[PDB]
Amino acid sequence: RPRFSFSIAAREGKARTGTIEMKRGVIRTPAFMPVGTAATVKALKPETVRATGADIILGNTYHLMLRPGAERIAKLGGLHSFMGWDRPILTDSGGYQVMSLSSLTKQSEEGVTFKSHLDGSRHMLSPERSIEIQHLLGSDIVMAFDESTPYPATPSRAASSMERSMRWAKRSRDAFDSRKEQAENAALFGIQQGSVFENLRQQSADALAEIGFDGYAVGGLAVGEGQDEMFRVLDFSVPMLPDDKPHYLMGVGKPDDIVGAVERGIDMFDSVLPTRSGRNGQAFTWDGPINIRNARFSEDLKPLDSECHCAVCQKESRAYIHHLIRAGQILGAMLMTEHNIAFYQQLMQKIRDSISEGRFSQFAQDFRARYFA
Amino acid sequence: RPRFSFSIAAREGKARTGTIEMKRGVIRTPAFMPVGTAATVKALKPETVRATGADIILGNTYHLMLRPGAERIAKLGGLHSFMGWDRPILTDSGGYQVMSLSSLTKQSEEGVTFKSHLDGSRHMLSPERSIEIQHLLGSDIVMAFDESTPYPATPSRAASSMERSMRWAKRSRDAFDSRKEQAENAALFGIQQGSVFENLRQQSADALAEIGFDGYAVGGLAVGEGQDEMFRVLDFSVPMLPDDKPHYLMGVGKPDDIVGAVERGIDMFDSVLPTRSGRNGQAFTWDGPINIRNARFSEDLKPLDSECHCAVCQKESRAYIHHLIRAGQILGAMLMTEHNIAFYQQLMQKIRDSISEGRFSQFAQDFRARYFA
Ligand SMILES: [Cl-]
Ligand SMILES: [Cl-]
Ligand SMILES: [Cl-]
Ligand SMILES: [Cl-]
Ligand SMILES: [Zn+2]
Ligand SMILES: [Zn+2]
Repeated sequence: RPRFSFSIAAREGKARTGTIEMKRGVIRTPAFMPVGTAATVKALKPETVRATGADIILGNTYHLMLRPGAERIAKLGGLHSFMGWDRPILTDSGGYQVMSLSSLTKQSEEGVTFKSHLDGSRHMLSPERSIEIQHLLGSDIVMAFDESTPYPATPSRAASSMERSMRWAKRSRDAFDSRKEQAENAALFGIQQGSVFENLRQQSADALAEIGFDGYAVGGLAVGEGQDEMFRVLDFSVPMLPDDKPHYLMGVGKPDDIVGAVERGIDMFDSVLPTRSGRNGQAFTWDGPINIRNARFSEDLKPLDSECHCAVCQKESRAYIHHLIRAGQILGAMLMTEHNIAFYQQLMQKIRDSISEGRFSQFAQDFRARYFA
Repeated sequence: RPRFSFSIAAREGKARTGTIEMKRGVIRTPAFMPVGTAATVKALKPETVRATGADIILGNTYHLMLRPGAERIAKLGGLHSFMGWDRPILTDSGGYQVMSLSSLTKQSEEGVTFKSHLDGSRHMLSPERSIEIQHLLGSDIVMAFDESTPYPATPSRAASSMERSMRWAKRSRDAFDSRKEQAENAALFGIQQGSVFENLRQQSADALAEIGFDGYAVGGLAVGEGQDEMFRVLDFSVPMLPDDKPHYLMGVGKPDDIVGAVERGIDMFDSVLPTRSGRNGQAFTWDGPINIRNARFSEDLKPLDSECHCAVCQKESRAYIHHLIRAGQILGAMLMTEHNIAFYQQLMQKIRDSISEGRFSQFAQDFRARYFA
């Protein structure tokens, strides 16, 4: 296989379906990428994650740089060998989780220094160090290091952070290219910033296209703005990105947000929602989410979802899973998580099939009517 | 298959190997029965437990009567259907965990009343109610309800509790026999008591044989007496039991205790040790137990054990499992538990094979030399 080849097989309005071919495997798009390094609640073997239909998983640079450490992972043969997943891995840059999880931070044009939320040890990230860490992990899709823009943001702060992010995108590009092994075997995605401002989104897209990336993420969304606003921003933002490269919506999200984002040209998604939901008792179904802890499920012998093809729905009852989750059993979290991740993959498959067949608009309508009935 | 048929295929000294045929399947003896209802740390699907080699699992009446409740389980089709295990299940009587886990207790000749350690709700167990609950669960091997003897015990208290236990054994026998569906489809085991006193052990064995049971447990051991004393008690106690029925050592235990107990005529074992050990970081190996949390394993790419045939040892490194357990990940507990349960099954298989081949004495010697090297 090639290092990277994105091919669009079919289109419907702004929606696209196709494939990304990489050395470690093919990724079907639109794609959902489950998190493979979720704190505390990692509950599935790699074979199980693959069985749900996932083509690629996401690794968190921030968590991995703290435990077990990036240099250690490299010594042990890289992240694929370490965790036992041989297909593509996308790594985030670490920047977002520094801002959201670390205890103290000092930000500058060079990068950020921070204290671990685990033991208060001191660490550093910069465009160069982030790219280096993602190299040590051996990830297949590397994210450029950017500076987060909180929500809401003033026009001035949105502009400043977008501008810094574009300077950092060039630094990321150069760091990636200067490492032969990484440049020849991995891909690099840039991240569009600009908050809710169309002019800043345009400047960011133009800067990123001038530098040139293998894919383009829409950053700065799913940070509390609400679906209406997120959709409004996607409406103008996605068409600014190169049409012939994948479009990645970071941190999204809920099933309806995914459907609407595909309607607006997005090809790739990640979110902790399905994995985190599991242990907390939330199961996704075609008739909307349910909370399995609710007493109404205590004697319900039906599967979590009536149509779901997953191994959990083939074998396990709502009543048993209700009991396991109530009783604080590890197995309850395992079953909920396997189902939720599988549900998301079945959603993506239905999206892909409907675009290929020219009936995605109808699917989106039918999906919403039932999911929110 | 028959309701119950124990057949001894080979012997070596006091050790025996054979099979128990029951309606739901065959159990190879000597057998280890993993707990299927362990509080909080249940971390394996039934298919995985079966894959380790387990022929039968143990269910805890005390836990199940509190959550989800015995009547509820019966309404949902019985414990096999509820939890998804279609092979034999042995249930304990509930009596031991009442004494060890419940907050307040009132004991009498009729039984025991107690408060749940979960919510202080009031509950009751008696020979009749225990047998009824085990019927509602639908277990295949039902344990008679007895009265626990703490360690150490005075001769008078050991005698009193043994005598009450024998009265309760007759009540258990009669309750079991009076329930047609249970009597025709399940088996009933009696429990020998008498603490460390040979004369009381003899009286207990005689009383149990007069009543007649499908199998005989040696109760009152593994309660803090130490291996030397446990072995001394087994030396005289096991030969008092009917030779042609299975001998079950409740709550044992460590690998060397299991080997020594087989040398003394024991056919069946249960212990939470392998399952509890997992999340706490203890892995059993042929070279003795290790604690995977130890820093020495952080870069160790070898499997937990060099010869273990389990799926964990085929795929996973010590370094990864070390990381998962340190990081508090559910998957770490899953992997440790699968390996430990599989290790125990491989131990039992080696014991069975060695008895069949007349080389169990040699196996026991070789096992100990390596395990304690
Ligand atoms: Cl602001
Ligand atoms: Cl419950
Ligand atoms: Cl006493
Ligand atoms: Cl670690
Ligand atoms: Zn499902
Ligand atoms: Zn193993």
